[PDB]
Amino acid sequence: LICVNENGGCEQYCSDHTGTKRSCRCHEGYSLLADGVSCTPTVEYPCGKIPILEKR
Amino acid sequence: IVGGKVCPKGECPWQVLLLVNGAQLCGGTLINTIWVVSAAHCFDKIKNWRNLIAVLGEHDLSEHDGDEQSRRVAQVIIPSTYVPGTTNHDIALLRLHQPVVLTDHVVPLCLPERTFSERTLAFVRFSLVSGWGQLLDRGATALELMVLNVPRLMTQDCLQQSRSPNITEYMFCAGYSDGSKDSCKGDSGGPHATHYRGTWYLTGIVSWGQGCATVGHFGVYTRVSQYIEWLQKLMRSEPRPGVLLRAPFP
Ligand SMILES: Nc1ccc2c(N)nccc2c1
Ligand SMILES: [Ca+2]
Ligand SMILES: [Cl-]
Ligand SMILES: [Cl-]
Ligand SMILES: [Cl-]
Repeated sequence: LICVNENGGCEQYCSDHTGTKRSCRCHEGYSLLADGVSCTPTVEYPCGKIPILEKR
Repeated sequence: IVGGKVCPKGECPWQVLLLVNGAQLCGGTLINTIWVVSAAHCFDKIKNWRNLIAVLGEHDLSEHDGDEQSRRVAQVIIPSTYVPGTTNHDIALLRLHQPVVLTDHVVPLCLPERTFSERTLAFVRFSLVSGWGQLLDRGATALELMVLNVPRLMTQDCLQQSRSPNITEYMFCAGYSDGSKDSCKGDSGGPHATHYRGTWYLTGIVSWGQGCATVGHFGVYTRVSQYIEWLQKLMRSEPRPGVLLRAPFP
């Protein structure tokens, strides 16, 4: 996969690698799940998320 | 903000209000607990650099509800390429004297990676712009934080549809040409915020335009993707004496 189309399937950041290799990454306050694309909050107040709505 | 709506309290939690001797100066965007992004032109006429305040968790300026957090601005960092009184390179990075405490009402916006911003975020059509600026051209400013959804234009289409300064590669147009909807004087320095897969990112800074909501014209925003590395490097740097710092760009 390539980071320029569909974000390489990544939820957040994407790095191309020599080969058909691609690495997704997550912003500080998040961790990458085993699917290798999704990012999940590791802290109470991660960037870019709105707590009143995340609560609902 | 012209032709938008009140941002419900807590839903624009990265919005900053900048004050100079208690008076409204400009907006900004919190990107972590000590750093705020704003517009370089906000500081063109600062006389006493020591009386700059950033307020987080602000919503209704007529009252105090206890969610607000104010901090002295310890540093204003402006790229070397910015010329006061002009429009290009309209970005400032502010260091707060003390971190804000993250809460339901105070949360940073994510500063994206450059590649992700260029390759993915730049093609998200709509993005939110916010501030306590003028609600009308030649009008009074907002007491309640306002927000507006605006669509982004490729620069060629902006120029084609605009009926000025150049739109440089350090800028982009967003909004409407019919005079209904715009960011305005007072909103300068505030966030242009882009949603992707459940998370919001900083893509723009409220910068300039012809009057507010002027027919045949679009709002113009600093293209933040050009500044990611410049910002990240400054965030790893030690503070320097004196508030204003001009730093080499690139
Ligand atoms: N000082 C400013 C800042 C932003 C503006 C905008 N986005 N549209 C129209 C006028 C404006 C004036
Ligand atoms: Ca208040
Ligand atoms: Cl958590
Ligand atoms: Cl250093
Ligand atoms: Cl000083």
